[PDB]
Amino acid sequence: AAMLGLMYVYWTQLNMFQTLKYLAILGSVTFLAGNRMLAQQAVKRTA
Amino acid sequence: FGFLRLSYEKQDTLLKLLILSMAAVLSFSTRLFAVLRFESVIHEFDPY
Amino acid sequence: VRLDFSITKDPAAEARMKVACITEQVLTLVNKRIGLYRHFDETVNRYKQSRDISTLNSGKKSLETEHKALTSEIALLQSRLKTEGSDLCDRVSEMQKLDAQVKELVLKSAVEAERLVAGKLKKDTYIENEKLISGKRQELVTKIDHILDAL
Amino acid sequence: MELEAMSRYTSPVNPAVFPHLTVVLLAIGMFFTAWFFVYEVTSTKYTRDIYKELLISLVASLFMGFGVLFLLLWVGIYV
Amino acid sequence: MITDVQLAIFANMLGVSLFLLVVLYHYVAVNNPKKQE
Amino acid sequence: SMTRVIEVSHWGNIAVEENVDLKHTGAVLKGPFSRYDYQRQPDSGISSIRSFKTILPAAAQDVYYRDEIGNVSTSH
Ligand SMILES: *[C@@H]1O[C@H](CO)[C@@H](O[C@@H]2O[C@H](CO)[C@@H](O[C@@H]3O[C@H](CO[C@H]4O[C@H](CO[C@H]5O[C@H](CO)[C@@H](O)[C@H](O)[C@@H]5O)[C@@H](O)[C@H](O[C@H]5O[C@H](CO)[C@@H](O)[C@H](O)[C@@H]5O)[C@@H]4O)[C@@H](O)[C@H](O[C@H]4O[C@H](CO)[C@@H](O)[C@H](O)[C@@H]4O[C@H]4O[C@H](CO)[C@@H](O)[C@H](O)[C@@H]4O)[C@@H]3O)[C@H](O)[C@H]2NC(C)=O)[C@H](O)[C@H]1NC(C)=O
Repeated sequence: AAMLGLMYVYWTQLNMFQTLKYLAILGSVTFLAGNRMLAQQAVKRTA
Repeated sequence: FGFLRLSYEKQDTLLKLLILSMAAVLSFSTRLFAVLRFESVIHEFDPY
Repeated sequence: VRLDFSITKDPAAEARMKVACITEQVLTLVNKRIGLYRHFDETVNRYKQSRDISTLNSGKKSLETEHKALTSEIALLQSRLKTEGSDLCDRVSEMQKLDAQVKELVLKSAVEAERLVAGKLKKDTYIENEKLISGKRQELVTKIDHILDAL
Repeated sequence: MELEAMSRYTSPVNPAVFPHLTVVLLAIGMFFTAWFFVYEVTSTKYTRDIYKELLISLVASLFMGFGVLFLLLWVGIYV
Repeated sequence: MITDVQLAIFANMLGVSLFLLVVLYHYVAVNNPKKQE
Repeated sequence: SMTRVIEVSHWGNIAVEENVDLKHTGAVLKGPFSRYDYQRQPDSGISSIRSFKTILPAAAQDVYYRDEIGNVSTSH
């Protein structure tokens, strides 16, 4: 949700370079959470 | 028999790395003929 | 290399990787078994030069003590290989069957050397009898090598 | 403390030495580096040991890193 | 600095060796039993 | 103007680079410059300066002569 929210903030204030710098950190945390969550869901589905 | 005792998977990977590594070296090196023979300058009209 | 961001595992790949890890371990052990025969052969040469039976006896007991441990370990790993359904499990037992033939042939060489030192066996006869035992032993090793490649 | 009263200095490593050192050091570094990569790719989860990997990597880095410095001096880009 | 004559000989040598090695790779690859397994 | 840069390195070498800006302060040339006349006649442009010689250190090595736009091959 935060990554989608960041788009609006870019619209009003940030530039291209700033938006990417924040986006990289936010994407990394989201990816790690997604990978752990998906593995748990996969085990439940396959049970 | 030293080469034979190595597993085939080792042999294929080792040859693969050696062939590709050399090819990269040749690709870069062959393009230096102009820089050695002449001064290190920009060539042609468009590149400027 | 250590990190893997996987979601769904593949059992077939994991087991296949496991068997390979066992397979190399089996290969090392059998190579040691061949090495043990090499030391025993050297012991036979030492026995002939010195004519001291005690040196050979200690070497023999070491061979059947270390080798038996290797065979038991090979069977134990083979049990795991059979558990995985690997087709090789029969082959490793087959190699052990050949290995027993090599082991007895090595024993036959040892007794022949003992007779030669004692004078029960003539040197002229000994050369041919040793040649036959070594030649069949080499052929058994040749069979083992091909099946080892088959692994 | 004047030039005539005092001594003179030169690099301990003489210029003629530099070509030999660069070749020898780089070759040793290359051999270990190739060994490290081949071992890593061939090795698997159950076949890899951290201790062996660290020893090879450290040795390779040391030999090549010094070799590079001699190469820079031999080329003439003095630090 | 290396002269152009040295560079030309160097280029020829590496290329010839590399191609031969690729031929050798073909030899082992077919010769490989596990490739047919 | 001239800028003299001296760099001393502990590896047995000191490198010196001098940037030189040169202007001819003689009487200003008037009218067109004839290349054909200049080559053909010795007297043409007698005031003009063709070359000058610099006395460098005896130990100087790897001497290089260049300009902003590249090397100059005319120096002997
Ligand atoms: C990037 O730019 C740099 C800088 O420009 C380039 O490097 C430079 O390249 C030039 C190319 O010419 C090199 O020039 C060399 O200069 C020396 C010095 O020349 C002066 O001294 C000479 C010494 O003569 C003494 O003795 C005679 C009697 O024998 C007396 O008369 C003299 O007074 C001296 O005591 C002298 O001969 C020269 O005179 C010549 O020039 C003047 C005008 O300058 C004329 O009036 C004279 O009549 C005469 O023409 C001069 O005063 C020369 O010695 C070199 O000559 C050799 O090399 C020439 C080719 O470069 C060649 O034509 C000559 O025959 C001679 O050949 C040499 O090598 C041959 C083998 O190849 C031998 O057979 C031969 O015996 C001899 O050894 C030369 O002209 C610069 O040195 C060089 N500069 C630096 C800093 O390196 C660089 O290449 C560029 N890079 C590019 C373009 O990629």
